[PDB]
Amino acid sequence: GIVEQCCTSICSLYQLENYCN
Amino acid sequence: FVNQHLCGSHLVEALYLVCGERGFFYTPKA
Repeated sequence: GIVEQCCTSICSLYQLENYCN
Repeated sequence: FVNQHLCGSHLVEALYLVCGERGFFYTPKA
């Protein structure tokens, strides 16, 4: 999930926008 | 501000800035 991609590992603008409505 | 380790309120804050008026969904257990 988002925690695995952005918290435990370095986040990115690409991944963050995957969770926008 | 997006290219780092983002956890908890720091992560929700990032989603807020990035997604804007579109809004977002935060699912830490999914």
